[PDB]
Amino acid sequence: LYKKLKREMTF
Amino acid sequence: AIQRTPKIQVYSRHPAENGKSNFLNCYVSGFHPSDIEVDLLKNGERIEKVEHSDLSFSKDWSFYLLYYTEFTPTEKDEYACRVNHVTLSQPKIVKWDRDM
Amino acid sequence: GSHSMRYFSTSVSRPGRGEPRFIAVGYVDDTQFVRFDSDAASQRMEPRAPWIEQEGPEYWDEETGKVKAHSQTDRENLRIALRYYNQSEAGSHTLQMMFGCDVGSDGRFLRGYHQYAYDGKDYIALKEDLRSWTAADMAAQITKRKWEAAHVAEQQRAYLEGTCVDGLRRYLENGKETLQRTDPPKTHMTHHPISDHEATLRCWALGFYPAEITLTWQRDGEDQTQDTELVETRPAGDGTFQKWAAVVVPSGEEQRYTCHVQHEGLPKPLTLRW
Repeated sequence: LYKKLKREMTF
Repeated sequence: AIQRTPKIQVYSRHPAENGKSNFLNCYVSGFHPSDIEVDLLKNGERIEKVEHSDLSFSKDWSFYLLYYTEFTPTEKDEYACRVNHVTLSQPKIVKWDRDM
Repeated sequence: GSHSMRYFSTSVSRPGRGEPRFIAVGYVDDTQFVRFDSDAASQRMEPRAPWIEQEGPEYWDEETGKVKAHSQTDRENLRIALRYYNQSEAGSHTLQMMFGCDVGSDGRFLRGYHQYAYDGKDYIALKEDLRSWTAADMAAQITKRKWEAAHVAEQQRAYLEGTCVDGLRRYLENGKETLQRTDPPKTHMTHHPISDHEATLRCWALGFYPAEITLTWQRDGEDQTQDTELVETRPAGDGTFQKWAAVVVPSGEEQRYTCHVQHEGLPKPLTLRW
């Protein structure tokens, strides 16, 4: 079960 | 953009028995970058049906790939592994020993 | 005993050749279970393990949604970094990322990991306390300062403890056959002369799981690490592992040496003598 960051955070 | 010369190991899956169907593994590790070319040879001539494991790395961020093919060694047949990488002035060739 | 599940993401730019290439693989302990590839034609998360092929398609769908979400995250992560450090687009650069979790023999949470590395060196990574970030250079402070202010560390900790663990909990049931087994090494010595006054002693361990192991040479019970050769642990490719260490000895003093093997499948560790 993989990371789901909801809304994803780039640098 | 750090660089890491790969560690190459060539071996049978099971210890060899001439005329018994083993696998041949060439395992490279500890290298950087990740682009690496690897071939498996019979008497010096490349082997066509070769699959490889999936690209991964260790905790130190150094990559490891396992290249493998089924085979049946003879007393005659020489086998080896050819690896080229950005860190190698020429491709390095590793002859499979039944004792390694 | 203790158990682990990690996800490893390698992305690489190829400036002339289009988009960057993204490769990610699942592992429980030293057993691999799934894979995903930017360049594959499937464009789905494919199983690499027999016990994980049993999962429903709504499992596969949701997982391959989230990994695809990562892939573009890291592709833009690679653009941001070339910008941040001011390297030229002509160069090919690499971004590796790992996350995952550890559990005890009863299965409670132990440790958790979330970290990235740029060009083989650490860029950013989450602290053990799971409340802060370690940032090597002045680039990662910016991303730290982005992710601090954006409350990333809070959201991943909830994943790592809640989600990461519960899946590892089911996988280890699902794969009871393979995952929880432990295999003792088959071990023995081989003897390979070089000159008439010297010989090479190699101690072997074959067909063991997990891959964590300790090989040792000694003389008269005293420890020999000086003259010892020791190879990196090699996957046998059937799912087991292989390793050896070797020493050079004056012939004929050989039975004066002992090879010592320690592995978790061994009730008591061993001693080999010629």
